[PDB]
Amino acid sequence: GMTEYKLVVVGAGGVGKSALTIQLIQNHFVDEYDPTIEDSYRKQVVIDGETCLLDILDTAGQEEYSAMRDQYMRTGEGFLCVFAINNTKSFEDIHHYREQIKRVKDSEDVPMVLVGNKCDLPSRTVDTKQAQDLARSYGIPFIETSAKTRQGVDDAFYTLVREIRKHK
Amino acid sequence: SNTIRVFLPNKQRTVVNVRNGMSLHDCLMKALKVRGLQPECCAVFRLLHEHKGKKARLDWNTDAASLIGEELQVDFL
Ligand SMILES: Nc1nc2c(ncn2[C@@H]2O[C@H](COP(=O)(O)OP(=O)(O)NP(=O)(O)O)[C@@H](O)[C@H]2O)c(=O)[nH]1
Ligand SMILES: [Cl-]
Ligand SMILES: [Cl-]
Ligand SMILES: [Cl-]
Ligand SMILES: [Mg+2]
Repeated sequence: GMTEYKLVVVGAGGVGKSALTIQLIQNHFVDEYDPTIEDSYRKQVVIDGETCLLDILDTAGQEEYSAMRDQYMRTGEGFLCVFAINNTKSFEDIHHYREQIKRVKDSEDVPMVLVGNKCDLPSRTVDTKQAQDLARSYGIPFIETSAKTRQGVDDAFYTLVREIRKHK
Repeated sequence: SNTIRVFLPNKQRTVVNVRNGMSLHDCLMKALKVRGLQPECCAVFRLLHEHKGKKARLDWNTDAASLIGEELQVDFL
């Protein structure tokens, strides 16, 4: 890719950051839960007619490894802020992750997309209105995803790239 | 807990968990496959703690449990 974009995936443990990333990179769903300490990926993709080199920085949800997360966040240009639609604390903690981004980037003006993952599950407990209101409160897009079915995966990452372009 | 840090081709990085009975090949297979990397095309080295000696070329059958706490480099052959 000519244009390189540094994308950071953040959010609470277990919400599906790595499964989303692996669906983007390799079109495969991981059903195991292997907690991340640090993982980075490169993927070339055409987005809006531009050949893009995406650096995907997939971070730990476990706060024990937040020092490593912060090193990845400092290099990133845009952030996928992921919660799971069956974990209300992960949704509430989007505020924590946004505050971390503001702290590490020393800026309140950072490209961000809200992602509500695991939408294939039954008995969803974080409803669409809650999620859209939270995204609205920060002026950011909200994308529903399922890493299992691949629904929304490209839209989530491509929307973040578009947000970075807007910001540039 | 029991992990290995691995520097990968194309500026990528992973930290892998080690489970009982894993060779180095087994331990890195997922991380390589997701990134389109075939282990047969790669060299793996154990990075040292001092600069006097040479980084140690590893066999794919090295037991991953013997490498816990180390940093490795995977490079294209
Ligand atoms: N049904 C379903 N399961 C999912 C989905 N995304 C992830 N999972 C499952 O949820 C578990 C955790 O996924 P994972 O991607 O490891 O989450 P993570 O946010 O990267 N965890 P960590 O912060 O520890 O690195 C795995 O068992 C995975 O299969 C999804 O969209 N639907
Ligand atoms: Cl291409
Ligand atoms: Cl750490
Ligand atoms: Cl808005
Ligand atoms: Mg993960």
